[PDB]
Amino acid sequence: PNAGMLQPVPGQAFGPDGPLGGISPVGFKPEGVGEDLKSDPVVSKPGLVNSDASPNKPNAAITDSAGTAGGKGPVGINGSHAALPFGLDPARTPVMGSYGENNLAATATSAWYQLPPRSPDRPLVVVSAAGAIWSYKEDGDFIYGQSLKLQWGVTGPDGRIQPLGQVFPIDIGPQPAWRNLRFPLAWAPPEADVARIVAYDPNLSPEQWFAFTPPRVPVLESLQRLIGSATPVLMDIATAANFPCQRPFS
Amino acid sequence: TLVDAPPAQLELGTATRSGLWSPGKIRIGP
Amino acid sequence: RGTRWVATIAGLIGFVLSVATPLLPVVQTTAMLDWPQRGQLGSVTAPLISLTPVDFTATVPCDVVRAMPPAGGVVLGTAPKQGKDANLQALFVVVSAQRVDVTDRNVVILSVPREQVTSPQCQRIEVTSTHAGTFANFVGLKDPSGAPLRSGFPDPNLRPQIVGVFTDLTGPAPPGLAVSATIDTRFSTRPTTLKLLAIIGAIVATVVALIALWRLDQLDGRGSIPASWRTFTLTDAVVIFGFLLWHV
Repeated sequence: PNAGMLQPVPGQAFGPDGPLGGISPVGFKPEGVGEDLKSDPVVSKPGLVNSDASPNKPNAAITDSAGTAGGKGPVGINGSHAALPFGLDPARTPVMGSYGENNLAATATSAWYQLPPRSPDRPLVVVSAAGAIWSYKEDGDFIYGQSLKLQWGVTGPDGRIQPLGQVFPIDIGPQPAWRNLRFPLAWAPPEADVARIVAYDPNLSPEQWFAFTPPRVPVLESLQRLIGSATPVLMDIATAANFPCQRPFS
Repeated sequence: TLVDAPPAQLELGTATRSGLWSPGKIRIGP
Repeated sequence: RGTRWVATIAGLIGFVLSVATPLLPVVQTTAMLDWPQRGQLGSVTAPLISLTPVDFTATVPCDVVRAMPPAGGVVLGTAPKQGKDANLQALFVVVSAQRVDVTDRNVVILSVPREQVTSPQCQRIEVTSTHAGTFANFVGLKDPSGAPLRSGFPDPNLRPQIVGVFTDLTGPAPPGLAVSATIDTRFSTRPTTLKLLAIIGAIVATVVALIALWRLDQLDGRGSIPASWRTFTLTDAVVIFGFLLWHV
């Protein structure tokens, strides 16, 4: 995921926390990520095939992905000792969050990041994030959290970027763990060649924060070209009739 | 007890209501 | 035919008088609250059982804030500052060393830098909170353009949970300071006389209707102890003993 990474537009004014902060972050700092972001316990359904939970009692289990549950690692380019998921390089990925700030209202708008030209195989803008974030889910419903928006923008004939339009993220993953928030490039107007994040956390509860990371336009490739139907794989019980070319280990 | 605080005086009174009067709903959740 | 009009009128009366009792007046007892108390500016305790009042109103003049130490203090609270979840589900008027701010259940209703309220402009801090409104209205000072520094969140689910009027202050009562809550004593009523009369009338009418129906069922030629209720059996002895033993 270090391919695109959206280098920002040159010739702007930053602070001492890099271009991800903007001009003056009120409550966002590089060392603002919690270090135990596991999950809420998932309760097991009573009768479920291929599950050895007991029928006499209600059961709850806590699982999460690999690398997306906190920890510490090498120092980045802001000075954040945070462990980044999905194989992101700390030497090239700034972080910025508001974790232990339960007295003020956090606020930060990043710099203008330069979008690549339109292409049919790069349809997405992705932002990795943790904590509690607000979004809708395909029904007009909502998930309760804080604000992160990624305004668009268009550059004129000279260096005068006109902003236009803010959008909510598409968010699917577990609540506090790291995940990718998605902004399809079909939401963008035909003239939108820059972007910028708009963060705002006014809630003072100790469990409301989001700790984002800069945007990127990923370079995707099929899973059949990645795995390749010749390497040993461990398909689970559910995901084994849908992948009939990948072979299990002998 | 956390704080040394004596109980309060309650300022009571009476009022004749009806069979359909209500002062509003009860705050049962956010 | 004289005992057929009774079973009609006394049966309709006992219906129109009994389907009309849960609509008649009652006498509610209404409690209030108002700190100070003895004019001594100390904490009190009032653990509401409904966990929430009907209204709430605080005044908090400006001299009280002007005459505080350089440290923060809590000029007015609703739960003790060191409670379990006191910032949540309570209301605070904290005066911290950099700013004054009225808070609520984890939302900042209003906040103003302290060097502005410490000026001859501000006069008081009205913190009313009722159904559909939790505004904060710092009188005096003006929002940069034209507004008189009011707040919002008309959410009706923002009334603070009250267990007292705990404060960080000591001394005689300064003029202007006034809290006032209205306790939800809606279930503690007693019936009027116009409801007791209806209850008594309904019961008397439904007794007379049944008496007339009885007197009417006897136009057949009958009216006005068997051998079963007179015998005693080993089964009865066993059942009585097994009830009396299990009761103990």
